[PDB]
Amino acid sequence: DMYIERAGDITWEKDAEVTGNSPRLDVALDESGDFSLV
Amino acid sequence: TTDGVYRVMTRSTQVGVGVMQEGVFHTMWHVTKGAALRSGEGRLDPYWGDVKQDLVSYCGPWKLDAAWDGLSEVQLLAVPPGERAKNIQTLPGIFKTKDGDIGAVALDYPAGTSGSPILDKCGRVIGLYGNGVVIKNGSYVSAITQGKR
Amino acid sequence: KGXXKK
Repeated sequence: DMYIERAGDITWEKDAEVTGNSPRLDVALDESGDFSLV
Repeated sequence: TTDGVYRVMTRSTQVGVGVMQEGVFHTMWHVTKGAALRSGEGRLDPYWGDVKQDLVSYCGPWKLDAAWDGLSEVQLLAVPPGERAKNIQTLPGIFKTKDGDIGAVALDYPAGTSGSPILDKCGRVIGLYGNGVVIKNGSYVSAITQGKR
Repeated sequence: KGXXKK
């Protein structure tokens, strides 16, 4: 009932915008697949 | 059929994204819940999946095996609902867990971007975007979620 | 995010 449609090629882009920080976070993963912060 | 990145639609609305590689379609469990998918006139059936990892593969076992090297910047190939695919480069942080460190990207895209691939400099898929945490200010950080080949 | 953390 869901369907898939192509969206692009998988390639690295040389021009790409660079953003976001690089946090080091203490985390737990439960059996339901949910991450949480410790 | 062709290798590439694909939108996952419900007939219509984009609820996620996935990667076709080596004849196998890879997405996150929370996108499809393991339901069958249509590709043209064909049907894709789930082959492998794991709720705790939040991953599912169709038509074969998980094929993506590249790993973040812990040092280099990566690119999220974000495929947001209603928008063209776009590459965003970032230096991952890490989720420190009792079972090891997992690279994590501090990039915030909508729910239906779930399953978008994260790439190394060689263009290999090192994981999928969209299983993460919300920090105190509301910001999102996604694990770089990778399966076992 | 936005279905929570997903």
